[PDB]
Amino acid sequence: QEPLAAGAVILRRFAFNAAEQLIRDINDVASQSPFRQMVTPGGYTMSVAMTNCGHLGWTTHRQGYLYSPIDPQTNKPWPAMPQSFHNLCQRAATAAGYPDFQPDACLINRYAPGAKLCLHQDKDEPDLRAPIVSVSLGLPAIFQFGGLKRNDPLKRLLLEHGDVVVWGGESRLFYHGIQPLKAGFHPLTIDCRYNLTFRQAGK
DNA sequence: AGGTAAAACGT
DNA sequence: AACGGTATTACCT
Ligand SMILES: O=C(O)CCC(=O)C(=O)O
Ligand SMILES: [Mn+2]
Repeated sequence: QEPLAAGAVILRRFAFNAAEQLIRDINDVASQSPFRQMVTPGGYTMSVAMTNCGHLGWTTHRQGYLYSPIDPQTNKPWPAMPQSFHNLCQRAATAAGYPDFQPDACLINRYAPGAKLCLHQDKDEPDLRAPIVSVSLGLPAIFQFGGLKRNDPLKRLLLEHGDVVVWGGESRLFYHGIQPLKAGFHPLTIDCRYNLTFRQAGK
């Protein structure tokens, strides 16, 4: 438990032991709602490929960003959140000082070499102020963690296989991002990084 | 009036 | 290549 910011911590290798089962369950989720690179409202295709599980999934569409109970590609609900995901999230949130966290949304991110996620905020969903639990699997990536304003100084932190990052409270709306993924090998993911992002998006 | 796109090129 | 412009507007509700 290292102190990243007010209300924020990195739990290094927290999910290392859980990783093989997490990846099996990523493959199961994606067999039903495949990874897809989403198109921004402005018309650009994201380099990260995404899917979701749980009741609500993050998605783009023409009018903005949305949490949706239906996968717009399959027109079916997102797959149920795997118990391995829910258990890991709960254990990490508790260790980070958020024992009451009840996620209903898990965004699954797949990074090929070169893929990035530019600095952004996970904005508040209506009447909600729950933390974010973020699990890294596979190849290492440089995570940017800033402040409430885009130009606030960035911390740059390598996130390796099994690292969990949790933010909330005062740091809930902090800008953050992932720098372009370096090519490499990992025994469990082969050639990519995955990330699991747990949120409470629904009342 | 308040929130949201940019979770996306130039120096 | 780290930093910051752009949304300094145009829409929605
Ligand atoms: O891949 C990561 O570590 C961060 C992902 C993220 O910020 C997101 O999906 O909102
Ligand atoms: Mn995010």
